[PDB]
Amino acid sequence: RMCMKIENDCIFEVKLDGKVTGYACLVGDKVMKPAHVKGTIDNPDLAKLTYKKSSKYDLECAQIPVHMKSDASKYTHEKPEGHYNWHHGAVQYSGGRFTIPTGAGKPGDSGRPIFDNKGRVVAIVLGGANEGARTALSVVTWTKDMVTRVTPEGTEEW
Amino acid sequence: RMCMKIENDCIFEVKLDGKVTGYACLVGDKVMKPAHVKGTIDNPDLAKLTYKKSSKYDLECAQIPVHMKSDASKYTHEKPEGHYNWHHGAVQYSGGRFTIPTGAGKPGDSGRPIFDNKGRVVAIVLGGANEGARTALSVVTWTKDMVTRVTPEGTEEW
Repeated sequence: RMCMKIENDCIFEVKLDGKVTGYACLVGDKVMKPAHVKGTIDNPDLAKLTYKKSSKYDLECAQIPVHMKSDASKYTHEKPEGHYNWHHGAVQYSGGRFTIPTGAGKPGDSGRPIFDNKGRVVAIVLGGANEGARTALSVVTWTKDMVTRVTPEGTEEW
Repeated sequence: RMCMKIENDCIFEVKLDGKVTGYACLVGDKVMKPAHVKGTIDNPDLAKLTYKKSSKYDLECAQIPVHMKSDASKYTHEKPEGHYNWHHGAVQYSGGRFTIPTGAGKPGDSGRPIFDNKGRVVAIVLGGANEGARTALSVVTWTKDMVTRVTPEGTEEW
């Protein structure tokens, strides 16, 4: 219930020719859009921004307008081992891996946050690789200072 | 009223200047749209198609995307004399003609499908001739093989 309201305020939708292709969540002061997500953001002001691209981290960012910084979601660098939250249910972070039940991620849908139990963004999801009953997630995540994209073998950009 | 399920799955709006011009319908494998109906389909998956066109039949068609074929309506070529289901009221077929109570046919509505008493699409309305209280409809229709167009004189086109 509670974290979904944070997601509903954080998320904005990327449309290609009018068709949903992914999302660009406002995190801190960054509009975190994955680079693989085709098309343009639906918000008329987020479409005005100029984005710093990255092929390595598969990520785009820009300073959000000063109007948006109240709506943008809180982040944290803290990723303790345990239980985390996501739109398609709940996530486990263990062994340094975000992991999810098989098929809970779907093509498109990229750019969803993962939240801690306080509703703070901890990662941006890029895809996942199935391993029996569980999939690991391809994820943008970050330390104190830097992004450190995680991307296991056999992953797909769902 | 059971045909309204099939009609509501078959119909897509055709939009111009921010308003409805008429309607397009999934009939068998083809999307049907009248050629006088200006604008574009609301559905991106249809609006991106390229359409084959005839000025004689006043018709534009394309094979619908394979996933949309689950929603497409069952066509039939058979037209017994009798009642037919439709959105603005019970159509009647008599003497080879489609006819309606005057007023049911409104500006636009072109592309609305007419259904037999089995829920099979049998005609694509285009316009109507004033016949007093019992207007008769200009209609695109098909035999077993090719399409054939019905157009009584004095049709107002809509």
